[PDB]
Amino acid sequence: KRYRALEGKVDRNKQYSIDEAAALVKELATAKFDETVEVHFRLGIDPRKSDQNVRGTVALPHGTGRSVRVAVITKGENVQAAEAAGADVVGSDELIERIAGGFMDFDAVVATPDMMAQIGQKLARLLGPRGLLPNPKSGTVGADVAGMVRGLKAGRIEFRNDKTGVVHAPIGKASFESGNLSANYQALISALEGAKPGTAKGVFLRSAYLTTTMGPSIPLALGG
RNA sequence: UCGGGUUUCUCUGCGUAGGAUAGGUGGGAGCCUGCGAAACUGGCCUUUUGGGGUCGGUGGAGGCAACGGUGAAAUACCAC
Repeated sequence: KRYRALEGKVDRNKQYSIDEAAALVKELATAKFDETVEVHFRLGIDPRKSDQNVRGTVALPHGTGRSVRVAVITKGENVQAAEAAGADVVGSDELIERIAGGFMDFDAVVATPDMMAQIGQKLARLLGPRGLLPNPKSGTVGADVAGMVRGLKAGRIEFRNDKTGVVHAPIGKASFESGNLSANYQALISALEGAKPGTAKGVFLRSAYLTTTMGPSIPLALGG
């Protein structure tokens, strides 16, 4: 079991907001190693339509407890600008062979301006149906693979949505403070309640709950 | 007896590849001795291709997820 001294401090009948929960959230965690805590939401608009699936990014403020993933595919004076910085598996068009021979655990498979045709003529029968490619309106097109890859650097990207009514983007790590468990939670209601395409319902924010490596749940209030 | 809601206790969920229904994000590798995992024979909830729970004879007690296998995402340990 080992449920006590962590569920006892918890009542699913009260509320712990933005400046009271983030200081009683690293608590609700006393398990083994490091212990991050989730932050739940509910896009329960009309979840069985293809015009209520969130297909947009999030950009965490500070630095998480990770690094950066951007599988660049460049050539020339674009090789010493993505290898001498902090990207991932950077080189030339050899990356086609590194993203077609069985290794697609990468993220933004970047490219060069004149060399989108390399990701478009060979890996359009492969990478085509991934939607993980550099578009001229998405995030990383042109010669902005240094400062808008700093949107894949200065922000753990990711983008997903489901079919029941549960949506919960995480904060990052509890390796911070209580003004940084709610300053990374100031990038969750600052990057997930911009999801109203064309049809909606009444009242989006219904409540809020929690999650760790041993729970439980003190309902996060919503307001000022 | 019919109406529905709430709340607790309970489970289905193979259009695709995956040995074997993966149901989601984080702590994604450890503790678990404090709340429904193997598949022989006249089974129901899913409907006589295989798959959790089986009434009874039959009676090796420690383990797995995984690297691999593999999809925009994987099959277990705590949970919304």
